[PDB]
Amino acid sequence: QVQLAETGGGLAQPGGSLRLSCAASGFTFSRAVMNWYRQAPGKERELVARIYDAGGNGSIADPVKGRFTISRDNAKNTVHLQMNSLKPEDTAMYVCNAGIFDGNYRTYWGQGTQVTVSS
Amino acid sequence: HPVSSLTMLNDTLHNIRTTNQALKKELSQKTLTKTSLEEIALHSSQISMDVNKSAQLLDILSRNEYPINKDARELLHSAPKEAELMISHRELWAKIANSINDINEQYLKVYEHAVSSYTQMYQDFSAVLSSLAGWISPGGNDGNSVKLQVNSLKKALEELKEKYKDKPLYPANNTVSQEQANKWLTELGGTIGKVSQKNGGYVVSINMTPIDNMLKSLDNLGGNGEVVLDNAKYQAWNAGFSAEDETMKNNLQTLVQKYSNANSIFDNLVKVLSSTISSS
Repeated sequence: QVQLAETGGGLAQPGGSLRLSCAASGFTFSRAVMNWYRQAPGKERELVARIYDAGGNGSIADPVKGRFTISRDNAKNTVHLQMNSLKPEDTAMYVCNAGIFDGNYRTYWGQGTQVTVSS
Repeated sequence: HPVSSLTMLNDTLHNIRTTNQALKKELSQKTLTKTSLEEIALHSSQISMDVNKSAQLLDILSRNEYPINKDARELLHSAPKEAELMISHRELWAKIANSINDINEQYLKVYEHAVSSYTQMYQDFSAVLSSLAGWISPGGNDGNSVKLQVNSLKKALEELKEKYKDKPLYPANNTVSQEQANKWLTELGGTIGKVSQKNGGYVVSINMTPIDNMLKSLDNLGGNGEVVLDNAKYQAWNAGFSAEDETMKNNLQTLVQKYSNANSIFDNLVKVLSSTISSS
């Protein structure tokens, strides 16, 4: 019963910060690459960040390099997305995703959390 | 000795505690007006703003692997259980950032929304109470009797239920598992909320039993649309009606206390974290 609960979006001022959370359950967390995606209204769903080894910095997509960072806590089966220096262009529906390698390749999405940046 | 990140963390944490004091005072009133929900929302927004900057600063200390000495690590054991706090400096700073951000989103703000939703319901119900006097007029044949516009009152109460049938106590957005909904049900109060299926998920809806009881009471008064009540039958009805109103007042008071007490647990964490920064 794979579940991906997201928490911590909402409104933010330009230049502010947010720390999204994705808590996972139902699979072996060590066999999963954890990702954050986002989809602005009318645009396509694009990758934001991606991490597997909790000891490193993962991978950050170009439109948020130097502003967003991602972290992972293997004890609690969570990943956090530290969103800094926010811009109105970052407004979108953010959703985390697990890529699970386990005989088959499966991937699951969460319900998503809205992020709106505006004065 | 000073480090810019630690300086700003100490100032930011201090501002959170200052906002916490103002919120405790606002929740220490006796009647939440619509200005009250505006004040709460202001303080909650300011808390979130400072919590989010604290997370950014703690995040810097994590990625730069700033040392947390053995003393600072002992103060952290004073953290409240709700924060869920030999591991590396990088990992501990990150768990502190997660802790303060998560206790705000998954705990403090859950009580906040439960208060805001129920408060709005009771305020809309109070709008019905304001119109009750105009639905009561003397009975034509006896000065000790009254005529009650049962259908007019019934109509308003049915629309009150419709207006909040889709505004749950928890969660503010999306849905949760049935198990998660039942956790917060037993926490908030089984007579204050009710678990409901939204669309494969679950929410903790506002328990509108008092309105339902009012409606069953109205129906038992007799038909026609209007009803004439002698003084006795009126006192009996109004007694039960006033009891339901006080039940809702008490339910609101229960959610405000839980919210207020959760803010104190949050305040305890900030207090502990600030002591930790002063020793780093």
